[PDB]
Parts: sequence; structure tokens; C-alpha cells
Amino acid sequence: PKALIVYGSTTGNTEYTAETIARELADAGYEVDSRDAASVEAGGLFEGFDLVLLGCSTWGDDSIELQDDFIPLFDSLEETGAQGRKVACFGCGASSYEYFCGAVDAIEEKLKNLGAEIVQDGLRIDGDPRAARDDIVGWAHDVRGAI
Ligand SMILES: Cc1cc2nc3c(=O)[nH]c(=O)nc-3n(C[C@H](O)[C@H](O)[C@H](O)COP(=O)(O)O)c2cc1C
Repeated sequence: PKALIVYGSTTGNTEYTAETIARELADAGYEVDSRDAASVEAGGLFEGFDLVLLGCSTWGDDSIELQDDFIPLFDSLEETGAQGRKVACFGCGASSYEYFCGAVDAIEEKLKNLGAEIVQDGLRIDGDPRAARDDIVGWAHDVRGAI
């Protein structure tokens, strides 16, 4: 299958997460297209992919703020071709904040309102993702068995 991975990362944690997931899918034979949200255009972005994985860190503290590069995409999610698309979300955060990985929840909610098919519960990483690598690998495995 063909998968598209789009991620927004300020310090590289969600980017590290996206590349770990990308490598697991490619090792299984998928054709994987991994892009930073900063270089993407929302219009028709999901057209042609069997699976779309969206990753985003959570900022803001007292109010949720999506990772800076991901904002424009989130705002135009209506134009990407999400209706009937198999999607799954992931992201880095810290459980010391009130809205832990709140960006993952906001993106899942919008995707379900747009008619996408969420294939697996989102991956929510607490702290350094390098220390939760087995969980990232495990979630990537589960998504493949879900499409
Ligand atoms: C100022 C500040 C505000 C933050 N706000 C939140 C938050 O509201 N919720 C959360 O789960 N994590 C919050 N974080 C934690 C970041 O999401 C976390 O460091 C994450 O690993 C960053 O990932 P990235 O390098 O892919 O952008 C915050 C971190 C900072 C420094």
C-alpha cells in the first residue's frame, strides 16, 4: 500500500516519531511518503494514499496550541480529501500539562467530523520518544494490521 506521513515538530520529537514509523512501514513493503507539514499544501493532499498518518506536538500550556507548522493544514483539513480515507494520528506531549497531547485529540475529532476512518487510537507519547521506541514500533505494526 501507499502511505503518506505528515508531521509538525518544533524540537524534533514528533519528527523522530514519524521517521521511526516510516521505517517500520517501508520495511514491510509499503511505499511511504514522509513530509514535514511546513512544506505541504492542503488541497487534495490525501488523494492517492491508502493510509494517511498525521503527527503533531501539543503547545500552549493553558490553552491548546497546535505545533506551529501544522496549524495551516489543520485549518484547511476540509480540502485534503479526508472523506472515507483511512487515517491514524500520533504526537508528542508531556503529561505534566493539563491537555496532554491535546493536539492529537483535536485532529482526531476534526477527521471524524470530516468522515475519515480512524483505523487505530492515536499514539500519545510522553517525554523523549527515543525512550518509548518499542511503543512506536508496536503502534506502527498495529496500524498495518488495521488497514
Ligand atoms: C512552553 C511549552 C508548552 C507546552 N505545552 C504542552 C501542552 O499544552 N500539552 C502537552 O501535552 N505538551 C506540552 N508541551 C510539551 C511538548 O509537546 C513536548 O516537548 C513535545 O515533545 C514537543 O514535541 P516536538 O519536538 O515534535 O514539537 C509544552 C512544552 C513547552 C515547552
